Amino acid sequence: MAMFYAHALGGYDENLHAFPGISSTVANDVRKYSVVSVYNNKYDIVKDKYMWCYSQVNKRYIGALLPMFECNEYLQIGDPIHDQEGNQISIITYRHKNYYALSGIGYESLDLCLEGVGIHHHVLETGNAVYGKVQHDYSTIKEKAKEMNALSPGPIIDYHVWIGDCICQVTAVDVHGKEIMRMRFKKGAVLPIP
Amino acid sequence: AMFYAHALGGYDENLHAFPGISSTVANDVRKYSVVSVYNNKYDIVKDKYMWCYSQVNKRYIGALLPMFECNEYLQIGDPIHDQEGNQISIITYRHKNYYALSGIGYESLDLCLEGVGIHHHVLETGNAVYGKVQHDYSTIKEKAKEMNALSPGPIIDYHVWIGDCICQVTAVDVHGKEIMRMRFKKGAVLPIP
Repeated sequence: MAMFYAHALGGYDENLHAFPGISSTVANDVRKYSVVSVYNNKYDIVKDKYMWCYSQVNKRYIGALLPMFECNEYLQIGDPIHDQEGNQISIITYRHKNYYALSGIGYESLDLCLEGVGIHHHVLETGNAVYGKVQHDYSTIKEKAKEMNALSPGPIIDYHVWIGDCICQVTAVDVHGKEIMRMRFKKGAVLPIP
Repeated sequence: AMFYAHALGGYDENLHAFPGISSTVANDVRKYSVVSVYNNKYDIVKDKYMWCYSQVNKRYIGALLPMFECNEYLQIGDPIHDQEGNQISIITYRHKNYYALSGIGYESLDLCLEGVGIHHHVLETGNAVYGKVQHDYSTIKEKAKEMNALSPGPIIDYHVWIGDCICQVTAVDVHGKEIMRMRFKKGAVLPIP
């Protein structure tokens, strides 16, 4: 039978499959579920909105956009999540108010070696723009970008994850704050609340 | 609305930039299901995309774009219209009879290329990736075990892996050790130059 261990309960195992918050003997594609069950309750997966979840274990960052389901009850880390036939497919990992992540093989992802670099997570305000390590309104960011355009790029020292209601982005900056890289994931999402 | 091809020397730093295009507008091309080129309508392909990129002035601009199928040969710079006759893009990249529709598309990667290279690969179906290589699953698993011992250095190269059900980008150090990976959960093809 498939086994699932929560990183938050010390369950990371380098020889198992790793997903945000989970080490598992199986690699389940959780994109295909529209409903899940936990204990005696069934819950619907939210359409078109996701949760950016991540764990950091052994100087390794594992982050991804995961499906989430709505549940007004409090569920605890490690509680088994089942499909409609009663097979276990995941465990409870992360929560945002009444939303719970379904961790496994999910949507867009970021994996990082954390040697020599940091990583930071931000809620991106709707209508804000991003440059490098900051968000602000479009006019302020436009002026910020002009100021930094002149700088010569140096090596990346930090990543910044920007989780917005209609787009998710990751930027990387050098020691002067110049933007060295940007990836865009065309999905809206929320971050977990610890 | 103006559209200029990077391949024809049309890059303009003060205009909107997309793979192969500088434009006075930023069109969201995800919304079109039909386009027209000259007097002919073509259907956008569902659930398969084209990774297109241009590199202009030490800046890399790459993205997954919608594409349409057209048996006739279309040339770079030819106008692409919507069904109401408004120009929305220009012909940029092609893969056999698939043509990219460039503008604001799907998942994207923008990079400063000073000090680093970037390389593009067709990911074979069923293959896995580590760092700068693809291979079958078991060989990649052994590759990762070997490389796991090396200490990570600074990123020197990015590798773009374009597959039939997934696209990935890795960043590697001088040994080929994998420093970073991003995954885009879409299938795609690369342009044929």
